[PDB]
Parts: sequence; C-alpha cells; structure tokens
Amino acid sequence: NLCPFGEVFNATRFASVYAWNRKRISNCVADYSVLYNSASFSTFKCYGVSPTKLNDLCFTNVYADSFVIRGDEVRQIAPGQTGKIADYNYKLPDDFTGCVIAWNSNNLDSKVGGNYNYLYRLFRKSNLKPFERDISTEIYQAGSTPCNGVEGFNCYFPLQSYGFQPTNGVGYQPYRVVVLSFELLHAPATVCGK
Amino acid sequence: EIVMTQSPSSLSASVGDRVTITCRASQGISSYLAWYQQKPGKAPKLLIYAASTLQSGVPSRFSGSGSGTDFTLTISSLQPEDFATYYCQQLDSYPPGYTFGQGTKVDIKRTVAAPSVFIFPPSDEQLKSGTASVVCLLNNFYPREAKVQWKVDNALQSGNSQESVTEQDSKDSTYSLSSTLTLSKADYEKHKVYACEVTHQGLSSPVTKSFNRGE
Amino acid sequence: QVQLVESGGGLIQPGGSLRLSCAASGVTVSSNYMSWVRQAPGKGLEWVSIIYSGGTTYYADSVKGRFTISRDSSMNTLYLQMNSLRAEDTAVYYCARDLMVYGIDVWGQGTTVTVSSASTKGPSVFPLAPSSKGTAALGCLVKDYFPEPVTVSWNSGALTSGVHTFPAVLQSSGLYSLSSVVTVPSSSLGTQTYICNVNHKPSNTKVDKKVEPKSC
Ligand SMILES: *[C@@H]1O[C@H](CO[C@@H]2O[C@@H](C)[C@@H](O)[C@@H](O)[C@@H]2O)[C@@H](O[C@@H]2O[C@H](CO)[C@@H](O)[C@H](O)[C@H]2NC(C)=O)[C@H](O)[C@H]1NC(C)=O
Ligand SMILES: [Cl-]
Ligand SMILES: [Cl-]
Ligand SMILES: [Cl-]
Ligand SMILES: [Cl-]
Ligand SMILES: [Cl-]
Repeated sequence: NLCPFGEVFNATRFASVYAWNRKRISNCVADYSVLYNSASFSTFKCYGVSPTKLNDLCFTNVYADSFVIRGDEVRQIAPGQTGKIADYNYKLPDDFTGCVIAWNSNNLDSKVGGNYNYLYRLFRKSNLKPFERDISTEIYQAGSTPCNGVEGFNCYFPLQSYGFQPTNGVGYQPYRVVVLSFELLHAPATVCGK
Repeated sequence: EIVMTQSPSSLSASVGDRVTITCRASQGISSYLAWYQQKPGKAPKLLIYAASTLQSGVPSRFSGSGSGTDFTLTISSLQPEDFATYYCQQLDSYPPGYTFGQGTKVDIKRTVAAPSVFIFPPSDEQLKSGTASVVCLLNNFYPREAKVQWKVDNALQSGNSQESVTEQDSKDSTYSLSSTLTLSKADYEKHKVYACEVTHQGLSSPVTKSFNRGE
Repeated sequence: QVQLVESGGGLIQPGGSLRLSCAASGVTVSSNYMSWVRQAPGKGLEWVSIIYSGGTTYYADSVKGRFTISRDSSMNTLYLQMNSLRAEDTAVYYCARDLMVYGIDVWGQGTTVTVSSASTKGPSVFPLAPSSKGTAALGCLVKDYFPEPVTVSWNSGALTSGVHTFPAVLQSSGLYSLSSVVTVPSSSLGTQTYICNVNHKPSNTKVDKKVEPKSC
C-alpha cells in the first residue's frame, strides 16, 4: 500500500525544532510524484539522490523529520552547516542521503500577540551529533558557580521561543521543514517507488 | 536587509523630564530588540532586552515598549547620570552582525545662547612653511546645532575644512566649535577676503567675521 | 566579580599583526557566545567576530581571512588574532558576552588599536593672534603631530578660566591637529602675556608659545 507522507507534510501541528518529530516509514509504496511536482514548496534540496529518479529505488527505511524554524534558519538544514539550529537543535551528517523540504507557514504558525508555542534550544555546551535530539530543560550554567535548577544571572533556561508575529519579515517568519532520510541496511527493503 | 531608523539624533532635557526615544524597523522583528546607554569613553551598558524587559540593576525609570516595527525607550524622570547616548539593537539578525540605531544624544537643556564668532588668519610663521590654516571659533553657544560656511572671495568653500566640538561645559552647559580651513600658501595668496559665516538659533541672521589677507 | 578585561592593543603599521586578549572572570568564555565589537572614532559599533560555545565561528565580511577568533579554556580568555591590518581597522576593540535575545550584557573596557603609516612627530605650535578690532579671543594652533595625545595649558596653569582645548582631528596626511583658545578682556592684551604650553610625550616635545597682538 501507500506511504503516509500525508500524515507528515499535512500535519495540523508541527514540532518545535529542539523536540523535532520523527516518523519512521516502512512497508509501503512511496509515490514521490506527489512531492516533487508540487508548486507549494519554497525549498526542496536533495543530497545524494535525484528526486525524479527516486521512484525506481528501494530503501530499507525512510525517516521523515519535521519541525518549524525561522526563515533565516532554513539554510542551516543542510550538510556541513553551522548555527544555533544546526549546532544545538537539528544536525544533518556530512554524508547525508536525503531531501530537505520547507515552505513558508506564516499563515499558520504565527499569532497576532505572537505565537510562543514554538521553541528552540539557545544554550548548549557542545554541538549535537547528527540526528541527535536534546529535550533536556536543565538550567544552563554560563558562569563559574553552579545553578542547581535555579535560574538567574549566568544560569539560563536553555530553551527560547520564537514568538512568531505575522508582521515579521520573511527571515523571522515561521517555515515548516520536512527532512526525508533514505536508509539502506543489510536488511530486507520495505520502501519502494511507484 | 532590515534597517533601524532611530530618532531624534539629539534631544535636550532638564532633570525630571520624561524622555522618549524611538526606533523603527524597516520590517517586522517582533520583539527582537534591545536598548543601550553609552557615555563618552565608556563601553555600552544594556538597559532593555526583548523590547520591553528591564535588565537587572538598571533603574526602574527606564522602560522599553513596542513590538513589530515601532519601539520606544522611555526615561520617566531624567536623572543627572542619564545624560548620555542611547541606541537600539536588532537582536539575532541575519546575515551575522549587529544592526544598531544611529543613536540619540541627550544633552543638558539651557536657555539659547548665540556663539561669539572669531576668525584667525594664518600666522606668518606657518606661512613660511607652505601651509595656511584659517581658524573660525564659535564660543559658548547653545544648542549644539550650528552651521559654519567658509567664503573665499565670496566663493563658498567645502571640502577643505574640518570641525571640532567640545563636550557640553560642566558649568554653563554651552558648546564651543572650531573650524579650520586649510590651503596651500600659494592658493592662500591668490585671494583677499576670508570669512566664516555662522548661522545659529541664537542669531537673528547669519553672522560673518572676515579679514583681508595682508591688512 | 563579573568583568571582561582586554589588552594587547597598540600602535602598528599597516600590514602588521596584533593579538588581543580578553580575560574573563565570572563569565566562562567557552560556555558563552563571545563577540568582538569595535568602534572607530566618531563612528558606531561594528561587530567583528563571534565564537559559539560549541565552537562555531563567524566573521564580518571586512575581516574575513585576516582575523581569527579563538579561546583558551584553561586561561578563561578570549582572543582575536589580527593579521594584514589596515588603517580602517583603527578602533577601540571590545569583547562582549552575547545572550542573543537577552541582549549583550557584559562588555569589557576596551583596548585601542591604531593602524597607521604615520611617523611619530612632535607638533608645530602657531599663534592664533587677537584681532586689532570688551573681550578678545586668542589661542594656539597645534598642528601636525602623531600619535595622540597632546596636553595644553596656559601660563603654566595660571590661566584656566575660559580656556577651550578642542579634541584633535585627523588630517588627510594622517597626522593630528588641534587648537586651544581662550577669551580674555580686550584691555589686557597689552599688559598680560599669554603663553600656551604644549606637551607631546611621544616625541619628547614641550613647546611654549607666546601669543601676542599682531603688529601691522
Ligand atoms: C496534502 O493535502 C493537500 C490538500 O488536500 C485536500 O484536503 C485534504 C484534507 C483531502 O481532503 C484531499 O482530498 C484534498 O484534496 C493535497 O493537495 C491536493 O492533492 C490532490 C491529489 O493528492 C490534488 O488532486 C489536489 O489538486 C491538491 N490540492 C491542492 C490545493 O494542492 C496534497 O496532495 C496533500 N499532500 C500529501 C503528501 O498527502
Ligand atoms: Cl556607559
Ligand atoms: Cl551575529
Ligand atoms: Cl607586527
Ligand atoms: Cl564555523
Ligand atoms: Cl572653560
């Protein structure tokens, strides 16, 4: 039967990038024509696979990761990128085999008072390994004396909110991102194209 | 690119006044804004972050407000230690860098005072060296805004002068300004009438001081 | 004690190299966004570079390939390595702790960098004579010196009232100029000598200039 790409690209709520969502897709036929023939995406970059020439390929697993970030941050969802998102929120590997898909969702994810539901990690001691997901809320120790779960000076809650307002410039407007990873193991393949 | 437009460039305020400084983003930055204070020779001091939150240790008379495009800093009751320069900062911008407003100098208010204008010819000692410096002095005036125009044989001169202003005087709150017109001795000897024309709020009409080369 | 202390600034010819230090206490440099921000004379704050706690670095376009930010965790110190220096690199250089949306909250006191081909030179001191035409103005033109600063006094400190020593300007030649003026009663111009005392330690120059009414 058919792969539930609808449940991902068409989800009513998206995850905050620090707590990005992962959908494991298996045992289905994937119609990628639905995706690449869409006029509705503003970013659609594939690394190591040709999009049109995906339908005659089988993989053992496909992963669909989705979240929301700033327009200015979409460029960080790529191999070998740096920045608050790539370093501390969502990291692709240098040898990435997949596709990054993004579209402007200012009409959805911003409120007039500002939508504070979407969060990103702002403070972290070291960079994420690829496909790592840090959901910790430990108070961040920016100085010499420790924090003990108490916020304050040099003692910072690690997450921050975007607060998307519809009057934002594109760089501050929310974009929904879907990262498709194409995994091929020494196990029976379960995802092929039309 | 997002541009920050801050206004006014300068305002004058007595102690106890309510001061208001404005910053306009060319496109929506939501609440990604901060305000700073800076005094001559010192580093910036953070006052407000996230458009409207008061930094720890900053007196409660400082307050920030606004979200989206229009932002204001507000000093509800100006204190003597608040005469400084203030400016806004767009937070977390792209491409990397810190976009700051142009700045607002807040000086001490006093009654208007017209400058005393004096013109000084180049000395004979300097002329022997090859260069003629002509100096125009604007002494003890208020407010700071003042226009000095050099005229050489009634030709308005621009491009060959530099100006220097003192800081507001700690006793009478005035400014003094100098303007230096530099010429080669040869050029200087090609002309007779040297004048600086000063316009200022304290002067009903422009004041001119002049000399004739060699008199 | 939460502070950032800079050092390493100085005078250097174009094309030279210079290494700035920023010693922190309270703040841990390797746990923070640390920036270098500079301010040229009379101009605004210009961001130079930033290093993330995770190691990521960025640079202003104007310094790419010439500056390198770094840090020594054991020394709790931030560094800026500046090669191929140019005149327009001249500025006060601050190190700062960036909290992004929480603003830049800790700044150092700044260290001064001056990049110039100018040769150290003591100033010429020319008179600004009182005009023949109740109170008269006179002064001294302190022209063509390098580097800053000069100090000026009048009558060895006995004349301080009404003295205005202006901030120096940088000329197209790369040397500084400056004037010092004073207003005095017209009635004193024949009975009171006015000498300006000019001191410029970099060149070991002390000059006293008598300023007189000019004799037609
Ligand atoms: C995501 O949804 C859009 C919209 O689908 C419509 O609303 C749904 C709730 C459902 O009721 C659909 O039947 C509706 O058509 C899909 O875009 C449409 O796709 C169909 C074919 O799949 C096409 O005939 C329509 O013209 C498309 N309409 C628009 C406005 O584009 C889209 O395909 C879905 N994406 C995925 C991956 O499932
Ligand atoms: Cl200050
Ligand atoms: Cl930056
Ligand atoms: Cl060197
Ligand atoms: Cl990097
Ligand atoms: Cl004085």
